[PDB]
Amino acid sequence: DMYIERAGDITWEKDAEVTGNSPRLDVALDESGDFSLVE
Amino acid sequence: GETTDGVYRVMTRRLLGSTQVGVGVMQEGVFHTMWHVTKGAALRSGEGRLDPYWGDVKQDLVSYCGPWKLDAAWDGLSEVQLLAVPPGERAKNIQTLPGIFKTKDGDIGAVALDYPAGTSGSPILDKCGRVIGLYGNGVVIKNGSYVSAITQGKRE
Ligand SMILES: CS(=O)(=O)c1ccc(N2CCNCC2)cc1NC(=O)c1cccc2ncccc12
Repeated sequence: DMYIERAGDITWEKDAEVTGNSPRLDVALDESGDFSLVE
Repeated sequence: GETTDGVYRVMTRRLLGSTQVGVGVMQEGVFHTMWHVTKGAALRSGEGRLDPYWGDVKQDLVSYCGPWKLDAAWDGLSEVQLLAVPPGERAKNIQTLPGIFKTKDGDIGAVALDYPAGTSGSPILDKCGRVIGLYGNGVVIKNGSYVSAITQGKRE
């Protein structure tokens, strides 16, 4: 049996840590909800 | 059960100790997570029970106790925050400029951040604190890095 526990409020926090890039990716979405890269 | 708005861990004791299988969002009395986290099973909150209400294996989403409530969208321009809730670690905001998933059915925002699988369902927010979608469905790229869609449901 799965259970839930509260972890936090949902807020924008000023001066978070800033990272990650912004790729433009060609993708396909199958009937099982699996994304894949098209090339 | 606890029906306070905010971000929750999803746990199981079906394995060794207590294992975090994913995350979700309580809003307007409805619990929102990714389908792959629960596989549509019922959830406990205290001695409260949450029954699935709506799900879609292809969207990889599910709601508990009522219909999908989350209707904000990425603007396609502005940074967003992944409010990451990793296993055994505090909630942590990570600010990023989404890329794009290009599909035959249209363009979807996507975040290039790499967190444990048990982070599945952590919310992505805009500058006003609105949930624009849920992290933890996407793709491994040429680099062996992970990129997740910004997965959002439809509000009726
Ligand atoms: C391993 S899992 O239990 O999290 C999982 C199970 C199932 C699925 N499904 C399969 C079929 N329906 C659509 C999607 C996705 C997932 N997520 C991931 O595998 C993952 C989530 C976050 C980050 C990552 N980073 C790298 C690789 C992978 C990930």
